[PDB]
Amino acid sequence: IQRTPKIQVYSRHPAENGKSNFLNCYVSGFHPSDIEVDLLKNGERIEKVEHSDLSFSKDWSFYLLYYTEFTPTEKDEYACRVNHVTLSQPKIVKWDRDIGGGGGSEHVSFHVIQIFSFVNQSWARGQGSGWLDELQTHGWDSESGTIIFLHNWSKGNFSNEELSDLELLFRFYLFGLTREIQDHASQDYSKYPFEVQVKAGCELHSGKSPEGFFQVAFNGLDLLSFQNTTWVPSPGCGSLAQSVCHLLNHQYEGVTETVYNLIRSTCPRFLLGLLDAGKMYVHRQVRPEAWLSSRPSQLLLVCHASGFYPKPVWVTWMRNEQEQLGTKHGDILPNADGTWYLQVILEVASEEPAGLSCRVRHSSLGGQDIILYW
Amino acid sequence: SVTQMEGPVTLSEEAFLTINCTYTATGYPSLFWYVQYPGEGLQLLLKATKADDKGSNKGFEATYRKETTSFHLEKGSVQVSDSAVYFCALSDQYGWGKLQFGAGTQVVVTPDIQNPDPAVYQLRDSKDKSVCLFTDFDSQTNVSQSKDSDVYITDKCVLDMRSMDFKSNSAVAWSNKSDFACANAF
Amino acid sequence: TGVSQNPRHKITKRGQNVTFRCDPISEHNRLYWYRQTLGQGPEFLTYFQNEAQLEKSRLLSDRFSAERPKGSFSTLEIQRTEQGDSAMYLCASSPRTGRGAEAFFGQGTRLTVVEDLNKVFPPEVAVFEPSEAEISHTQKATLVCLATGFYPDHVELSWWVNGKEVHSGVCTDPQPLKEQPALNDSRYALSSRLRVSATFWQDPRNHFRCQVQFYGLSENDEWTQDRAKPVTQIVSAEAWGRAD
Ligand SMILES: *[C@@H]1O[C@H](CO)[C@@H](O[C@@H]2O[C@H](CO)[C@@H](O)[C@H](O)[C@H]2NC(C)=O)[C@H](O)[C@H]1NC(C)=O
Ligand SMILES: *[C@@H]1O[C@H](CO)[C@@H](O)[C@H](O)[C@H]1NC(C)=O
Ligand SMILES: *[C@@H]1O[C@H](CO)[C@@H](O)[C@H](O)[C@H]1NC(C)=O
Ligand SMILES: CCCCCCCCCCCC
Ligand SMILES: CCCCCCCCCCCC
Ligand SMILES: [Ca+2]
Repeated sequence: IQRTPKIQVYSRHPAENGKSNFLNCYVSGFHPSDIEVDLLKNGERIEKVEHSDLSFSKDWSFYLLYYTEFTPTEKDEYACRVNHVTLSQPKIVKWDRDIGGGGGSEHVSFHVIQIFSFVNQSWARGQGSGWLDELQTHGWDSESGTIIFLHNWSKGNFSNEELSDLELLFRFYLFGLTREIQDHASQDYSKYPFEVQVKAGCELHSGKSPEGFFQVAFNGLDLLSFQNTTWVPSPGCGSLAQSVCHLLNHQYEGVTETVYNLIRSTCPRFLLGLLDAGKMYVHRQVRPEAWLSSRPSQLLLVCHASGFYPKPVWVTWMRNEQEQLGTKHGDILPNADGTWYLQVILEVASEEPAGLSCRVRHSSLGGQDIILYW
Repeated sequence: SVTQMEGPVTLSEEAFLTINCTYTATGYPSLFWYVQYPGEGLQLLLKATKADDKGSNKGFEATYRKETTSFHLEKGSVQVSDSAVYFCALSDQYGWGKLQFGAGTQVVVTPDIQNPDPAVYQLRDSKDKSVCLFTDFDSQTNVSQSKDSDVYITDKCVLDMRSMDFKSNSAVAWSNKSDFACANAF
Repeated sequence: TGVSQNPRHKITKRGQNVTFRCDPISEHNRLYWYRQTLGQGPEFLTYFQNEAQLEKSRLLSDRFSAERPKGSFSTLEIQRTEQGDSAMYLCASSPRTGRGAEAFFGQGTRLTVVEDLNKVFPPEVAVFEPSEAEISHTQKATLVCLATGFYPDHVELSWWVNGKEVHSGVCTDPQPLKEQPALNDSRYALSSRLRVSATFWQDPRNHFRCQVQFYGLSENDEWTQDRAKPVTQIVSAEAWGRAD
């Protein structure tokens, strides 16, 4: 299936003319992964923009955060431009400082993801990364075929010897899976292009001990997963899923055994050691900064909170202790440093409409809410 | 990553063979013994891909013992044709990696000579030049080294007249010199 | 049937480049080069998965380079050979049959890097006829073959009886000995025995030939010495049975 990109543009800090800041563009909900994203200043692409490593969500749809240092002024216009197969022409979302542009059992998860993009018989690409929940802990350098340790504690309690062995295994695996798929696909060219995603790792749920998983998607839909010792086809992907599970269950018992030990024995060890080593960083508290803005629609009042970590937060418009319903909660969006951003909108009538305020509540604030008066 | 017993190991036909091998690994390696017969290339003897698996071949066995990180080679009753070099090996990357070999252990299996008849003979060139042959001695005889740098003495060699079910040890000695006599050579 | 390597042997002068070739079992995606020096275990050099060189030894000299352009045959090149490069170069291949797959080894390329090609010599070969005393005491007859004066130690000795190679009743020294052990460039000697029944020796129709295949210089090697160029060659000696 294909999914059109969602595009959201925001600044890391409140805009102050002449003062340096970061411009962020979050591109999400898209499929396939092939995408072009630029940040524009007055219609011209900014060089030396950075971006997060390609990731994807629960529904397999891809997400990327683009960011650059910028200095807003009164006059300068910034935007995010995206092109993608779902779009007949590039889509430009402007940054507006006033309004921007655009589960159950509690658990932690360590997992590796892979994205395999098969463009044609002569061209395929494998990429991947490691994640503690939504935090990236590991990258993968394609050229050298090596693990990139992103944090000082990214080795968990694993030895360099163990990590080197895993690294070599992953290198052989990425190359081999890509080639094996290309060999099957070279017998019918009209299947091209297509994409394969893997998510594999282990989860610690409250009340349970670690559980491994290995999940696969094809063109953005569940294809199959590893259940106990059996590759099980997604009910959703019918005949192709059945074929692939038959291959995996009957011609690759060595692969099966390797996946089993990795997700059921090595991954739990890795997860527990990683949480432990990264304790201080993962359970840190970072206070949000907060500010108000408005635009005409009747005003929209907009309350912003940016720079908070961890993610749970509560932001609401209040008319003297009365919480205003009619408040639109935006998405919680990432900043490049791992903190988060949120705006909350209230549509109002009249002028300055007596005592409106915005209340920001967050674990980091030591029981002292930020209250901003309009 | 693989340490094995230093040889050579010399033993008699029908004696028990043990070649120690210990490994170091964090992951899930597959373990193996390779053998190289005289004049030949390397070939797999036996293997084990997980803890407590036993590989066996032609009377040889080795058990993957994770808790002593060992894969010791054993054969209850060695045969003369077992004379060879044995290499312990491991494949890391969960059994997908390159073979990593120990230093290897030579095994020399001596025959049980049914009826020893030790004798020294002189043989003439088919074209006065001569060599000496010490033959038919038992497998426990030492053939001592040459003292003279102008006199050469080979190691013992085991030959098998298979169709006659008969094995014999021998060593050859020769020299350039005019005083060379077989009487003294061995 | 198995993994094929060429050339089986290579003698070269220090400083020259050499290229070796491996043809793995077809369909094997995994190919490995290793080096083995007499009396030790193979040391890993490099690994291909299909055409891709996915792992090289950290110790691999920069003089060494391998390729496998079409995921099939592979070449190993050594630039500016050194004496320490002298070793057996092994190629092996493995299928994707699973964890702990068998690696299938070639017979190797034996490399000998010499200081000077004028130290290369072919063997002289003689056959020594059975002792009368052995014949009357045991009713057996041992022939001895002696190959002397050769360098390097690349030889294969075979016995031929009436035009056919025999293995039974044969014992060849496992290692050549050095004629002058004090020298690093010593020439070598090798002996072999062929034992037969007295009656087989004592038949004048029987023909016994000791053959020594020597691996020496090749066509392209330059030679300016007086003596015959010590090329790869066979040197033989023989005897005929005698009634008595
Ligand atoms: C890293 O941390 C984990 C968690 O403590 C260690 O794994 C546990 O080891 C203890 C002691 O052997 C066992 O009782 C637990 O059952 C293990 N938990 C598992 C396997 O999930 C682990 O040994 C540490 N080191 C490494 C190298 O992983
Ligand atoms: C295959 O796709 C690659 C990547 O887009 C491209 O560079 C190449 O020209 C394509 N070849 C075709 C269209 O056969
Ligand atoms: C899981 O698989 C093993 C191996 O077949 C089996 O013995 C065990 O009973 C299974 N557990 C499940 C799926 O109930
Ligand atoms: C490491 C190798 C994993 C093997 C995966 C095989 C998938 C190809 C099946 C295509 C079916 C039409
Ligand atoms: C043309 C069909 C492509 C589907 C390939 C599925 C890959 C499964 C991964 C197996 C895990 C080792
Ligand atoms: Ca005995």
